[PDB]
Amino acid sequence: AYARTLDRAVEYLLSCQKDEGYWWGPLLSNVTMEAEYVLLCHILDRVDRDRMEKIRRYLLHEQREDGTWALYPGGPPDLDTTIEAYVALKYIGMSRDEEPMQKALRFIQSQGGIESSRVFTRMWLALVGEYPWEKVPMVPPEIMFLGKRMPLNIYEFGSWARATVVALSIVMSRQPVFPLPERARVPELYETDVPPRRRGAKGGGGWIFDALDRALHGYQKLSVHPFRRAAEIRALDWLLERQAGDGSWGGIQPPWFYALIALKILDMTQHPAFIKGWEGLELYGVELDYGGWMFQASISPVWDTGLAVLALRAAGLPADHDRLVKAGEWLLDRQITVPGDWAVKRPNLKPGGFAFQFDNVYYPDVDDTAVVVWALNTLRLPDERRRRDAMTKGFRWIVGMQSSNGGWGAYDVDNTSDLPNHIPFCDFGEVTDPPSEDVTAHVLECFGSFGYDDAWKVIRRAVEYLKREQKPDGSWFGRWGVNYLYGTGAVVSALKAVGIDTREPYIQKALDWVEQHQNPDGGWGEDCRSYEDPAYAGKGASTPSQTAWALMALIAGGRAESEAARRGVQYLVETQRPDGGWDEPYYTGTGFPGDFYLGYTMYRHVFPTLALGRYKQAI
Amino acid sequence: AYARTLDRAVEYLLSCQKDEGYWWGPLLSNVTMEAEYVLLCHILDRVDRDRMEKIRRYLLHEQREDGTWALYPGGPPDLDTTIEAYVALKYIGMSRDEEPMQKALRFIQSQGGIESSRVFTRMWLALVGEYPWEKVPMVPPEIMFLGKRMPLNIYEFGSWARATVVALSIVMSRQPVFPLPERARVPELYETDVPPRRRGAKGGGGWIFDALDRALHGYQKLSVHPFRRAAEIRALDWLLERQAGDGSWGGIQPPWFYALIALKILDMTQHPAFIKGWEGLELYGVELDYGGWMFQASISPVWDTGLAVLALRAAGLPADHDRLVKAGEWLLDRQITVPGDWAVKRPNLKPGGFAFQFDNVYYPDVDDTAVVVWALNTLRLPDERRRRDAMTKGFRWIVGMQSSNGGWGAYDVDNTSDLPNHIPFCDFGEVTDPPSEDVTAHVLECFGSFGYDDAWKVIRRAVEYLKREQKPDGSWFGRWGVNYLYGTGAVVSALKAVGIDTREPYIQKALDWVEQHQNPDGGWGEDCRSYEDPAYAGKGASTPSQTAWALMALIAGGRAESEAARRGVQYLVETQRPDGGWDEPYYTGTGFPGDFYLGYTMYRHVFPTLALGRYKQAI
Ligand SMILES: C=CCN(C)CCCCCCOc1ccc(-c2nsc3cc(Br)ccc23)cc1
Ligand SMILES: C=CCN(C)CCCCCCOc1ccc(-c2nsc3cc(Br)ccc23)cc1
Ligand SMILES: CCCCCCCCOCCOCCOCCOCCO
Ligand SMILES: CCCCCCCCOCCOCCOCCOCCO
Repeated sequence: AYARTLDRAVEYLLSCQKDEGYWWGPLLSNVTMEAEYVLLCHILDRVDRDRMEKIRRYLLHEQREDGTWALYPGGPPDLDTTIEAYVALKYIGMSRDEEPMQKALRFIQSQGGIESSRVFTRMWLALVGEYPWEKVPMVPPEIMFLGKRMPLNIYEFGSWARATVVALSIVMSRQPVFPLPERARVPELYETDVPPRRRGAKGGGGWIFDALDRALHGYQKLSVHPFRRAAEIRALDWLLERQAGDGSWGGIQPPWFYALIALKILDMTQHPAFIKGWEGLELYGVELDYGGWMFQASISPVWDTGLAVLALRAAGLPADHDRLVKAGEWLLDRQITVPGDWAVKRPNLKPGGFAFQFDNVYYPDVDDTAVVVWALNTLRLPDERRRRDAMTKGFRWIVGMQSSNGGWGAYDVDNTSDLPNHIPFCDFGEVTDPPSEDVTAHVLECFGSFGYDDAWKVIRRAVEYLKREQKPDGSWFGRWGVNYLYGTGAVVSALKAVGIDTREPYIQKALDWVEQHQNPDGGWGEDCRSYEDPAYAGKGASTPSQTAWALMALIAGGRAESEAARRGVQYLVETQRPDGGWDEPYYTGTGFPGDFYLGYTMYRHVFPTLALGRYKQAI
Repeated sequence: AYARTLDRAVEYLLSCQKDEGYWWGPLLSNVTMEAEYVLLCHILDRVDRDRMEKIRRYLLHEQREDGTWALYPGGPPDLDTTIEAYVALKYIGMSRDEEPMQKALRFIQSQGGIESSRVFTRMWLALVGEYPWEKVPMVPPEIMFLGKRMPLNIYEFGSWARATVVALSIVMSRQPVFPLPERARVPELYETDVPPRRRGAKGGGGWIFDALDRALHGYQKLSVHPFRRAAEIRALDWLLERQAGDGSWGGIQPPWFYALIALKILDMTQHPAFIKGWEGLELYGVELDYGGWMFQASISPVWDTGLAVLALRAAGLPADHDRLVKAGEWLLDRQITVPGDWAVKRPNLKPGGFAFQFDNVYYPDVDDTAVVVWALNTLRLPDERRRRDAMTKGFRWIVGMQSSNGGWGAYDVDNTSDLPNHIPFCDFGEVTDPPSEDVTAHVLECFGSFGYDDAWKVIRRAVEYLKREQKPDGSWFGRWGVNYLYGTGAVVSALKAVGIDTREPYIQKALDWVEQHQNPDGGWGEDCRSYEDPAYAGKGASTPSQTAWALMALIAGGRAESEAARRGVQYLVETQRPDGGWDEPYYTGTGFPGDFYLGYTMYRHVFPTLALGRYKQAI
């Protein structure tokens, strides 16, 4: 039955593979990337009229009937996203009258306008002079003086926020303004009666930071700030030391863009770092068929390659299939052998992890490292001592990265501080990188492949962690993927691999929860709204990936031969396209719960393949 | 008569011009560049068999009958240069038996072998493990802590030594060893009876530094050096901040090579600065027609372009000659607008100088700046406000750069400390950058073109400087060009331009000195030996450039219609080639008096043209 569905899915993956041997699907997010890119170009005085065009097309193409833009497809109109898109389009050259602008503008106003937007949106507008710099939370370069062990030192922030903070402190120190030509100034963002419904800091704001901010805005007013040049230079140097190979910073949009502006501020456009940083941008860009251009929030070659391999293997292809071997070889050249920012908490730990992007040595993450190492462990490569060696370094690093509670974060160890989550500036997404169920799960299944089990103390501490984190209804939160189906799917698949007994209560209680949210059409789905409203947990239009996930949990928990299980497999078999792939107009990936979602282009092909390979395995 | 000679020279220069509008002749030095490059490649594990070949041919081609290598052509065998060339060749794959090796080896031994070589030579050999690291003068990264105003702080060293010192402190801090394969180890450099005739520090070594060094080598022995990681990172950061546009450091061979090794030491080969640093090298390389490859100690596009323009103008071509305008345009895009290391002594001075290389913004030099600004002053470009403006910035910068004694240095102000010239490490060439007669002269003639004169206090302070620096026999030392003919030529040409009266005593006393050293064949010449033995002052085989220089002094001093003058003009008219150029198998450029000489490939064509244009001018 499904066999053909599977052989067709395989043939498709293999065709999607690149020459070098890796897989790489585009990462989808929202228009703030392109919108900011446009403003970035304006700031750097590097506007390509041709690019603007492809961008206007993209922006419009993404706008909805109501004239708004959301974070995920089929999501509520988002104010911030729409404001930035609005400003972007007006700059590119669109009359504030035209249908699109008008509809959007009304929505912006019906919300309290500019004043109801996140800090970043006001800060970007601040940069082009459409908003007072003094109404923007302040982050001083002096932050660079806080030692390793001090509240709010840059190492208490998550890897992603850290770099952004540093780059920003330089910018907010100079508070520069790059005026927009008159034709694009957007005062009409203030023209509203609705009261500003301002979003506060993540975990609530102590009157302390509130005061401290005001203090900092005052200190900014002075005519002489002692030791500030030093603080700046200490930040510029922090930046220069970490610039990634592709010229980015952390391989993510934010710090990259800010670091570039910061360098512009410091009159270093003639410097290598800037040139390389500016040039690197193109690699993240994407030409869309309908004539548009989009910029990726980040790139996922390694991650894609890793999963693709695991999929194709669990699906059939021999451990030495020349096509997989090509990938295995590629993955080895990716391993990172130098110290990163994690070393600040594990100085005696030898490097051996992998990153998400192509070249980003200072930020390997536990999630990738585990998937890659695990993937390798399922291949038969020529240089068997290199494969055997890589795995060990990777394995040991993961082990050494395990946090206190027994789980694993993504980039750092015990990056569980809470202080940063309260400062004014941080009102968007996560700011710290504490252990998560999904990452911890992947780590467990990775070890599991090697044979390790519940006897080893490391695994136990982890399992205890997952047990304590389980949700009342037996589900598990999905930190880096939408959502409860993603996490529950991971956890169960893992626990089954580390020896745990699937017949246990909590395991069963989870399995049940899965069967219970099966959509009528056979498959499962879970809308991104499940991060905001608990009523959506498990609910949503069925998607190939989310179906595959719930399907893995069922297969892992022994319920392979089940109604729900048979039903799910059917769904994937029917919904499959003639070429072998699958479609998925929804996002199933999570950047920050409730604030930023991603669309992993390969998920729709890889996971269904992996799940089918596991079904065919359980028979 | 000479007219055709001149018209021919013009046609030639115009043909040598590049499309972009600039002139750029290769800079010649000695084989330590290529020899070190080979060792550098070995260290970085990046050996291109094909390149090694082109280098072996080059090394061998440059070797002389006696089997040695000198600093300048027709110069005394140099021990250091030969040792390094010897080690280079043996590495590339040459038997220690072969004719060239044997002859060279014997010379090496008849000198006391390895032990009689400059610090660098022993340090390079130290790097590949053919010499104890503890016998090499030490330079600690801690040197990075000395504040702006403290004996031996990195800003008391000349721009060229500064960068080298910083890069090195990282290297000498780790004292790494990159073993040579056995087939190339060179113990035979010790096999000698002759006593080691060691060269001491430039200005003599106080027993203090001698002890201090011993101290440092001891402190090196310890198991814990507090604040050393910080010292290194302060050095590493200093380098990252200053890397040049082309990927070099200072646009000179030394710091560039060491900075690269330093980065490799810190495991930063995956970093942008390294990559760009490594790739940049090719631009300095040169394919030789006989199948060899040489590496330029530095590049001189700006310098060449500037003089070429001044030559072609003083020779005839209209100020708006489309071909010159192309150059003028190019020269404007070269002006540097950011702060460099000079700003540490002139923080309130606005940037507006030019560099020697293509892209090297942190190190504009006074010499180039003056020639360029002046060259521009003689042109009629389309954007007349840009030209008018640039000159202004440049003019002002030069002025603001003038040192205490009234003269100008090359890169810094009052970089006249003496302490650095005594430490053990510095036993090769200049270590500081004090004012010089030649630079000061060029500056004067620069202003002169603008109409300024002896009335303005600036000019006076300078002239007084020159007056006090004049030599007993009425000659002026040549700091950046071989030698007394170069300086005297500059000085007089200048003084004549700033209004001074040529009929004065010291002026005449100089002019005479010129006529008195005119070789029988009609032209003038001055061997590089004139830096070592005062007997050679003004003496040496006649060259087109050196003739043009003495010829300029004479034309400036009113002695245009003179026997010596007529005679000289004749020489240039005869020695001229059919194509229009001139040959010059000798070096007429100075890197460091007595230690490093350069061959400015364009001098032979440009100066003769300039001198002839000035003769035809005085009639
Ligand atoms: C399935 C999980 C596998 N892991 C291994 C993925 C690694 C992390 C996510 C990949 C990179 O994506 C990001 C893009 C942007 C950000 C960001 N930082 S700060 C920030 C601010 C705003 Br506003 C919007 C976005 C960001 C973070 C991750
Ligand atoms: C004609 C004068 C115009 N001026 C405007 C020229 C600017 C100075 C010379 C151009 C660059 O040439 C150099 C090459 C190498 C060095 C060097 N530094 S440290 C060093 C050590 C050793 Br050993 C050998 C060479 C060096 C310096 C200058
Ligand atoms: C200059 C010191 C070299 C020794 C490096 C060990 C330092 C321990 O790493 C601490 C973690 O900080 C992150 C570093 O990686 C970023 C680039 O810094 C490069 C030079 O060390
Ligand atoms: C980050 C401080 C920016 C203010 C610059 C003025 C500093 C004075 O210059 C001192 C001279 O040091 C050389 C600097 O130029 C090299 C690169 O540093 C870049 C950012 O300043």
